[PDB]
Amino acid sequence: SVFHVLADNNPRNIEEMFDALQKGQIHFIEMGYEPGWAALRRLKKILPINEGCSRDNFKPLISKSIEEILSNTGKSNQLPFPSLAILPPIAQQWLQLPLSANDGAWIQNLPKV
Amino acid sequence: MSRVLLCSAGHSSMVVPEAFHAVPEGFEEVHVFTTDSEKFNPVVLNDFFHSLPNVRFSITKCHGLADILNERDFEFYQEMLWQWYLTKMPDNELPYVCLSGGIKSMSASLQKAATLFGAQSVFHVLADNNPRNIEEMFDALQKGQIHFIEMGYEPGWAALRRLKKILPINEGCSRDNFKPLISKSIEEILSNVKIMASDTGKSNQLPFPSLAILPPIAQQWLQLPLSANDGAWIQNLPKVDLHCHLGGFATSGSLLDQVRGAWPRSHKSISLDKYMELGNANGSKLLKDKGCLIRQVELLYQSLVNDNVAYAEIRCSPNNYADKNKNRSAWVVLQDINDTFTRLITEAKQKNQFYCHVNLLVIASRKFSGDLSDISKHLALAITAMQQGEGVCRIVGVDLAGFENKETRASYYEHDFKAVHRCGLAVTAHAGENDDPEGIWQAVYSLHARRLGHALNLLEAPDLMRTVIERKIGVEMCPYANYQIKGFAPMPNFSALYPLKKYLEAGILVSVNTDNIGISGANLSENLLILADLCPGISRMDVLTIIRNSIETAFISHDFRMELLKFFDRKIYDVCLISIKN
Amino acid sequence: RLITEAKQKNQFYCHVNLLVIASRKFSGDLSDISKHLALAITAMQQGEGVCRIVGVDLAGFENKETRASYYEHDFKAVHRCGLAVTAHAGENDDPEGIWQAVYSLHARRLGHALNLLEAPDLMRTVIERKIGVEMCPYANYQIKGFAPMPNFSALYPLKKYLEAGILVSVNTDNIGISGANLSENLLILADLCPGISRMDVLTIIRNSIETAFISHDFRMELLKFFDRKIYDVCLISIKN
Amino acid sequence: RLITEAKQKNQFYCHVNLLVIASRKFSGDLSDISKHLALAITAMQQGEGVCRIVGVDLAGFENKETRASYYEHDFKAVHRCGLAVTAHAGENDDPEGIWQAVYSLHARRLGHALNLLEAP
Ligand SMILES: Nc1ncnc2c1ncn2[C@@H]1O[C@H](COP(=O)(O)OP(=O)(O)OP(=O)(O)O)[C@@H](O)[C@H]1O
Ligand SMILES: [Mg+2]
Ligand SMILES: [Mg+2]
Repeated sequence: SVFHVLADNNPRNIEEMFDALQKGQIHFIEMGYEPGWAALRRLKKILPINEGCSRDNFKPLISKSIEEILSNTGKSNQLPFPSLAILPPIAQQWLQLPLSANDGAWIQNLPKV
Repeated sequence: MSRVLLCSAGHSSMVVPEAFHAVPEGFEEVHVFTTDSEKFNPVVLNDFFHSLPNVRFSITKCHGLADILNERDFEFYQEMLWQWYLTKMPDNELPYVCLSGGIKSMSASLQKAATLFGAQSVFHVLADNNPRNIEEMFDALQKGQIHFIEMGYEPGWAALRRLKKILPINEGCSRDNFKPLISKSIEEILSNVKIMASDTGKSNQLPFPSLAILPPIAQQWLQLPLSANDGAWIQNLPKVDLHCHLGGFATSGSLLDQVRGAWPRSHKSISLDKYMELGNANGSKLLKDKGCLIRQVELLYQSLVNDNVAYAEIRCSPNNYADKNKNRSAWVVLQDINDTFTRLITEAKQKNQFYCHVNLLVIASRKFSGDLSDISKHLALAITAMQQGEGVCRIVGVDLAGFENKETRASYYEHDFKAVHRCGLAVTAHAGENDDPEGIWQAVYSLHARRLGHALNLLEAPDLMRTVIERKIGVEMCPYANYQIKGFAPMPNFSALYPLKKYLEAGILVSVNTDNIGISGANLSENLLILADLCPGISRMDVLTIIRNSIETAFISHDFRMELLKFFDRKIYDVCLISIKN
Repeated sequence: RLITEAKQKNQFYCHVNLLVIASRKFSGDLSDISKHLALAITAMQQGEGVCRIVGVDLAGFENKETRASYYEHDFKAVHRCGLAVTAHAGENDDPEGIWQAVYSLHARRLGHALNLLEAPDLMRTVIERKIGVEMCPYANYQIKGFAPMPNFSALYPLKKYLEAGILVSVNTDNIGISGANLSENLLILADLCPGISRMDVLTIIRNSIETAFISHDFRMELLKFFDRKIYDVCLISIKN
Repeated sequence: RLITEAKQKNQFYCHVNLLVIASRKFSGDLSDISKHLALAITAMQQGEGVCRIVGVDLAGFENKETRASYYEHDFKAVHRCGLAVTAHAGENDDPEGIWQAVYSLHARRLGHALNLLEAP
């Protein structure tokens, strides 16, 4: 859940915002539950803690995927398996990317005929 | 190209010119969303944009909300901002947007809108001195103090962006009688994703005609059996008519009267001779002249466009319309038909309006009495006609219609049909009235009929059913035609059950066709309607699968089939979204 | 027995069916072809079972002595009974033979058919009738040669086959001899056909489902299961 | 137009009719034979006019690999419709292909056939 906290007087001291919440001045604003993408976290396995690092080893892993989202008819409505429409857009454009050798894991997990 | 710009500004308004000058290439349309607070100063932006009249500009005001203070204020602001974003979006382009203006809540809501509906490039603007006048910001950008930050690139949900068709009929979202339909959109997407990810039995699949993003209430409505009151929805639904005869349109009425100048729900069985005589006022005796034929073509195309039919295949007899006395050969008649259809299609398409692509099928008329060379002449004419190449409207198939009795089965001219099969031309058979399973069998396997006509009695031949289902050859099942001629349940004296339901369960690619609109008096919409009482327990999902079978069975190239599938998917999604709310 | 014992424990089981190969001039007299067809139809006539006999196969050496336009009369009965035929009309076979296989044998599939790009009419009818074209990437690459093969100029035509609209399916032929199962067979497409997309691979799987000889209900269940599994795998794929 | 112009002035005019050559095209996407036959049939079916299409001709690549004993089944429509058939064969072919052309395609003319003297 992602949300926002708004205060009419913007309290500074803790007792002030405490008194504000006693009456109810602080309101709560959220735009709804965000499923995100069901599976993206193996970035933290493949990328270690990297406590010692700087701007030199900047990882643009997803940005080129984001760049190729729309920069690149058959590929548009060749969509099989109608439930792929429910699939979130980032992985859809990921599918729109060209095949690569490093997709062996997905190929093996892929149900085939 | 319309590089539309959307922004929101709070106490500071000069950021929008900064956004415009952030890209030196220059935008074309800029719109700003702002509340009705008195702290705004629109005059500076108004006079700045008046200095470049070539760039469109507009201001929209969110009435009634001076500032966001409680939950209702924020939800109303979010709904209004979403409505404005989705109403000012380019028709066929993702717009730009800058988030710098406005307070944090507007910024977050705008970014949420950009994520949901897509944007070419979301970006920011950074001012070192935070100017208040055009001159100071101009000096800053000349020096280099201007700073633009870009972080995102969002495609958005195409299904969400295809929702702007429901915007009207709301008067402008007045707080007294406002329903936040964009919140309905967000609950639809959230519910769909959550249901898909929280189950497997539901998450199997279901809709093969492709959609799967409708609200769950819409899917439940679709799964329910169709009633007789879905006429408006189904008329709004685009259809396909793969079997329609040109010569049986203006068989009676004012249409016949006006083409000469230049029922329809029966409950008694009618013989084929009476059905043919019903259209005796038109065709061979009338359409010999050019004017009547042209009027017939234009009237038929107008009716097809009126019925929202997006594609159709027309069977016409060029030899029956020829007139050697007036130097009107059959080839000339066919050329005239093709030319007028092409002209109508181009006229409809050039105005960017819905149009009905139409292809002709040359019917190899059955005579079996005299001048048996007429079949070979028809085949040669069809081959030469398809060899034209150019033209949006063309020849794609040959119809083996006529008296489908044993005297004219498919074991007669297969060696002749070798010629038509060689040139890559489709063949449509007709073996549906008073025929044996053997006849259907070698019509499928010797004539190589890529599509089959009628064949209502496949139920009693399981081997024939396996052959037709396995080979994926279609069936031209005509509801009203057999209703008038044969008749089925629940009409009196007609206790027979229509095999359309069982055909759908088996998996036969059944396509519902109108046959002759003029003679039957009922169009394709009524043809689909009659299934409500003809086949009890029929649901709208089966109607959508019928449309999918029709589009999947037609003799079209792969690319054209792809385009038609795209258009049909988009239109079906839009019409379902429109109809579910009302 | 294997399928039933795998399904009883509720695990992942590979439903499998058999194809009866009817070779040409492989053992001597050609009456062996009639014997093979009779055996295949009698076997399919079992009625009840799980792993059934979908149809027959037609395989030969190269051409001429193994042409596909010799045994139509023999094939009449077996093809009438309700089986299916997958003629090996390809691998340096002239387009006329492929035409005979499609239009006289009523073959629902064509083996390899690599050189189909030089017969525009044969192409047109193949796409117009959605005749499956089984292709083995590794096997054809090894026995014919395609770019980036050293000292080779020709390139694999799979990308153009998919763009045209042929119901192409990717297979393995002989796993042991070629030394590659389906996974690496599909993987090699990246360096065999450049520019191939992932949605194209999914459409290849869809076409493989489409051209298989199965009943309508079994096809529907297979499609539902495949779609759900495909959604799960692409959900957990962008993880890496 | 040329014939009518010559005839209007009452000069000497050469009546001209066209023969639709059905090129052999040894493989040549052999559907062109059916295309030519259909074109000739419909051209004759056009009917009205002074100059007219009278028949078809098959020739080209006269070697035995393209003899006249192949397309004897395609020539049923052209021959029932009303056209006339010509078969060029005999310059260096066997004395049996001529018999096939005469008694199968019903050819009313024999192109060349310079070796007829050796088959009484
Ligand atoms: N193959 C086609 N068949 C029919 N119409 C087509 C086809 N291709 C494009 N069109 C037309 O392209 C136009 C695109 O319209 P658009 O995407 O802007 O939706 P709209 O104008 O809001 O509503 P509508 O689709 O009814 O026009 C459609 O009107 C459609 O009639
Ligand atoms: Mg009809
Ligand atoms: Mg093999």
